[PDB]
Amino acid sequence: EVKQLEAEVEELESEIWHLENEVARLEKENAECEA
Amino acid sequence: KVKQLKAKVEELKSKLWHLKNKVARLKKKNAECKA
Repeated sequence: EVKQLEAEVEELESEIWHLENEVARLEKENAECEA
Repeated sequence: KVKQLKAKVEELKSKLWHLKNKVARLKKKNAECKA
């Protein structure tokens, strides 16, 4: 049970990290185009 | 314990969902800015 939940937490954190990277990049692109 | 992990999973799920909506919002803003 803990082995399963512990794994889901790792899966969720990795998806988050990639989205956070994508957000930062998109905010940059938006900054330029807006300027 | 198993309860704490459960709490982290729910917090991560909520954060992930927020990020997906943010990324989708930034993609549309950028597409429109690029007119």
